[PDB]
Amino acid sequence: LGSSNDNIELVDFQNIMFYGDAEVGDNQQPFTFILDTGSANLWVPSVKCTTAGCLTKHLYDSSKSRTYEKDGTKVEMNYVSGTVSGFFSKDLVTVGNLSLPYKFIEVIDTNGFEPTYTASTFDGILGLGWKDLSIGSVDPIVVELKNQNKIENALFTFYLPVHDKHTGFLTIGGIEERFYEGPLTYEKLNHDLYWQITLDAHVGNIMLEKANCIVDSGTSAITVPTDFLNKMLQNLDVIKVPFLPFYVTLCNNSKLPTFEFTSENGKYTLEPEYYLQHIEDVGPGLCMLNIIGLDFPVPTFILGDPFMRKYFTVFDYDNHSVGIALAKKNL
Ligand SMILES: COc1cc(C(=O)N[C@@H](Cc2ccccc2)[C@@H](O)CN(CCC2CCC3OCOC3C2)C(=O)CCN2C(=O)c3ccccc3C2=O)cc(OC)c1OCc1ccccc1
Repeated sequence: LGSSNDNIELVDFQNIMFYGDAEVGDNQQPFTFILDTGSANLWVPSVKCTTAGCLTKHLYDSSKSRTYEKDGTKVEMNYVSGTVSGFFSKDLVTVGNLSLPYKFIEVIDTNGFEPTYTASTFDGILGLGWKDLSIGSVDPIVVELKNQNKIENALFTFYLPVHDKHTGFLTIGGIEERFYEGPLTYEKLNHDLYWQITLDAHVGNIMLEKANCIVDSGTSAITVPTDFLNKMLQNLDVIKVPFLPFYVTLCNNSKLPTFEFTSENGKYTLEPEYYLQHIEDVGPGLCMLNIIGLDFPVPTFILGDPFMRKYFTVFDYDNHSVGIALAKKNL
């Protein structure tokens, strides 16, 4: 009686991250998660974790869960911003109202994930990538839930919150018309690794054909190939190596370009107001260009939160693709 779909409310954290709650264990031990479409593993800190970081987080106690199932296989999870190690374990996992015996990593050592960990307010990370991207070859939860016949579509959507405007939602199971407007385009993945797609980029005169776009919820910014970044930054009001770093500019700079991503079936644009972090409290119309330079073997743009904040996105395991639509401003 309600939404046939599973909705998890999302809270924004300083416009750099947003969290969601899920539970682990027969007894429903609560946890704050960072929903990362950039990784494919789920881990929670253990009560056995004795590092400083862990003293402020919520901890999983297997001895309290009847459904706990020991595994003990040692594993080391590494991201771009750090590593965490622990051993595998299996226990009930409750995401929203869908529970399932899932296999996660129990973390006991987070000293290689600082100051990120301690500086952030989450307990663990819930990967949403593909199995080829995970450790121990674990099927994605959203996929599992499908095989276990708890949902009909191996898909989830993101309606990112907007710092100071509204909260967001992760929907597991189906697409809801209330989050977007305008057509809902679908782009195919070029690899069943990350939610990566191919698009043409256009800025000033700058153009990059068949660029690889990775859509990541765990990236506070938009990444761009370095060369692409500086050609872009020529003349525009912006220094190098600030006081709270990177690129800064008067939020009112009329020279700021609008990104253009076009495909065979869609055209998506990101205006300055979407990639500009504010810091006017440091200067009347002062802003933090939210664009990082990053080079991959082949031209790759990481469409992070700045993009997912403007555009509603659907991730489809069944039809291997990422759907994009104009996210509603307030529902
Ligand atoms: C929210 O903040 C950010 C968090 C993360 C940030 O750390 N984000 C990761 C999630 C996260 C969020 C908060 C705290 C910690 C970690 C994650 O989404 C990034 N990511 C996916 C896309 C990426 C991103 C960058 C890459 O370089 C090479 O391959 C990349 C894939 C990975 O870490 C992949 C890990 N990973 C691999 O690398 C890899 C290679 C081969 C097989 C399997 C894997 C695998 O599972 C990243 C940011 O962009 C760079 C942020 O903005 C800035 C930032 C960066 C460092 C410190 C602080 C702030």
